[PDB]
Amino acid sequence: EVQLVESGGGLVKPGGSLKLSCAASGFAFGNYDMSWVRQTPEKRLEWVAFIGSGGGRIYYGDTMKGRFTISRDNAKNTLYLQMSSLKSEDTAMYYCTRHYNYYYSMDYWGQGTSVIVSSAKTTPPSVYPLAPGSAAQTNSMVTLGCLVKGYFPEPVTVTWNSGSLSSGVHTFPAVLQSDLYTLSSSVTVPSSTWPSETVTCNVAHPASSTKVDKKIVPRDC
Amino acid sequence: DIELTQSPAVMSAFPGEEVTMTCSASSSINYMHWYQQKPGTSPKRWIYDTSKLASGVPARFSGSGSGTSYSLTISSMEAEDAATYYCHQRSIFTFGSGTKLEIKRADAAPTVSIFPPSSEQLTSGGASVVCFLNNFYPKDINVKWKIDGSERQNGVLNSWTDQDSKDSTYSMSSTLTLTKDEYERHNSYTCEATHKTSTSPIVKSFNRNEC
Ligand SMILES: C[C@]12C[C@H](O)[C@H]3[C@@H](CCC4=CC(=O)CC[C@@]43C)[C@@H]1CC[C@@H]2C(=O)CO
Repeated sequence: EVQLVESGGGLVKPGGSLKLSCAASGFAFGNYDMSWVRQTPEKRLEWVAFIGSGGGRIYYGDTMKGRFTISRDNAKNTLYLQMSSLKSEDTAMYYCTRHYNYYYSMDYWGQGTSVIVSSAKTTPPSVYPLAPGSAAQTNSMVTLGCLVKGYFPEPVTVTWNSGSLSSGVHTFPAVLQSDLYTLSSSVTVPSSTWPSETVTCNVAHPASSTKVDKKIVPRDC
Repeated sequence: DIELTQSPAVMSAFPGEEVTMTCSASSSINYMHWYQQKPGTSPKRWIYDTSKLASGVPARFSGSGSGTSYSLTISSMEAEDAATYYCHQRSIFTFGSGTKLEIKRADAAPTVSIFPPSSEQLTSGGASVVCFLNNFYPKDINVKWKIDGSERQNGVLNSWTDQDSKDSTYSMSSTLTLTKDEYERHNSYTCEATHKTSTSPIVKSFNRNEC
């Protein structure tokens, strides 16, 4: 029913500007106060901006300092946030929020749109197969991996055998290494099934429009 | 400015326990709200106006408090309650920093596995040695790397998964990243897990001059 759908997040260089949009459905958008709340990478939640139902009443959070402009087009059921002179501290997930009453709980939240402020440029990942090799295992189970290295920005999507190996998968949160992201994913299959049954990790990096499959082959020792 | 603090930052409890978490204000305010967030999704209104429950919230939850102190309470906690809970109130810029409620379960030792750098990575001049410590509990685990009999500390990055949604275990990767030239100057690589499930470490190792 009620839907809030944000858009317009992306990579922006420091000093730059960005407009975020929040398309509303399923309710009389013009009767409700709306807000933007952001969640920083440290998961801190900050009340960025508030706008009354008629667009005649507005508040900004303490560090916005005039660099943010909240607006709304009730005819097109859309909330906006203009952002300008962006700083690294403005990197966050930006959520559009609806207000319930005049104690200002936020009863509906959109999916969020991500805003990344840095000089880093979009970089496809390198993907490396992780076969045991010299570290061979001998149990009823074998664990294999893919190393996804050197991409920006987040996120990458990892699947195994196109999602057909779903159980026994651990894809670890990425970490910044040389100011680029790296993560690994592990998969555990019965040892009787590898290499007799192929195992492939599927890595997608939409921001670079890259797809790569790495077959996990036993090493040529 | 009026600011919120939350305690504890992290707690774990078995299902069936009473859970309480506290939201403190630097000066008196009223009509506190509480938002629930689980990984990968948006905050959800959970409690509002100090004590009203949002739609879909089980009666096991309750909100209470006044003045400078507020609390969220859960009777007979259930696994689905695991989430981060943030307090906020209509005059506050920064939400409380949240309480992360995690699920206690039986101790479990990690399954440990080590991977030499791939030949494809070596071709590019990098060398990552990857060690997986999978399906263990509690989250606190110590990973030690040893290279040719001497402990190594530089160049190690560790990454924990969120508590697993099915079995409440943790998993973590420990990755040792080296230049190809530094990797080629040593031979024995060891990844050791020390956890409270045993006094003896779990050890996985390889020699580079094999394979
Ligand atoms: C909380 C803020 C101050 C104040 O409390 C605001 C709130 C937005 C909603 C709102 C509307 C009103 O008509 C009464 C004040 C109030 C409920 C504001 C959002 C940003 C601002 C701050 O960040 C102040 O630190």
